[PDB]
Amino acid sequence: VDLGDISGINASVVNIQKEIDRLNEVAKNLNESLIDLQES
Amino acid sequence: MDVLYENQKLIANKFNSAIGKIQDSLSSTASELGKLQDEVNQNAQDLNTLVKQLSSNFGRISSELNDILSRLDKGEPAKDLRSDIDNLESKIAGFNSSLQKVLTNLAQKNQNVEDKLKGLESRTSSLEKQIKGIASNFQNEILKQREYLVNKGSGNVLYENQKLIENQFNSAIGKIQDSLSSTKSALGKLKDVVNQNKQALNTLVKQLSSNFGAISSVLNDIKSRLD
Repeated sequence: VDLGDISGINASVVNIQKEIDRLNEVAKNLNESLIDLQES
Repeated sequence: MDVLYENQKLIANKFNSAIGKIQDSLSSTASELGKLQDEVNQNAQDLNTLVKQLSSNFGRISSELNDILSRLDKGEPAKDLRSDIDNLESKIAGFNSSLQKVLTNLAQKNQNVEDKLKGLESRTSSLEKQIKGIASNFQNEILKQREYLVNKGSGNVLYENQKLIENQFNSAIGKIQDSLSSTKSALGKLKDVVNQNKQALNTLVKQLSSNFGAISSVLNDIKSRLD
């Protein structure tokens, strides 16, 4: 009997830290887009 | 007093409020993405740890089955062979039973992540449509206000405020587009890994059933010979 090698099955990992970090940074950066008007 | 300034205050205050709601949505999306990243990677590590142990176990089962086959081919007493076969069959049965429980738990954890990811894709796509509409309305209103200042030039406060409103709107739209690209990139990478790992788990379930069927076929032939 030779059942093969079930080690051919592999789960991958993900890396989205760049995107998470950038979303948090843009959320903070939007504060610089708020409008502060001059008085007439 | 100055009706054009009143118009500017109205647009500025409405815009600032709208930016706050978008900020909150982005922070929420980032938190949910971080949770999904952690869960996907934990589930992947759990599957790879299980596959490594299973491969070791199947090698040993095959070796024991082949040792018994070789002893039948050589011709020994049936009593000792039957006892060794019964012990092997009980060992395989315990390995099978515990494995079924592990596979159920893994399938549930993987589906939980897949369901949460699909939900976040839906949520963020809905937010994208909403924000696009909000931004378009603001752009329309801002461009319309130009027509009331034709006779004004640099230095005039109203003209300066209109330039500021436009500049701040344009900077916000640029940041929102950056956030949208980052959200889409993250969701797509999560989707790819979740799909690959779902296929891996399904392949594992199928290959285990096939392997246990082959083991049973060989064991049943062995037992039929012991007479």
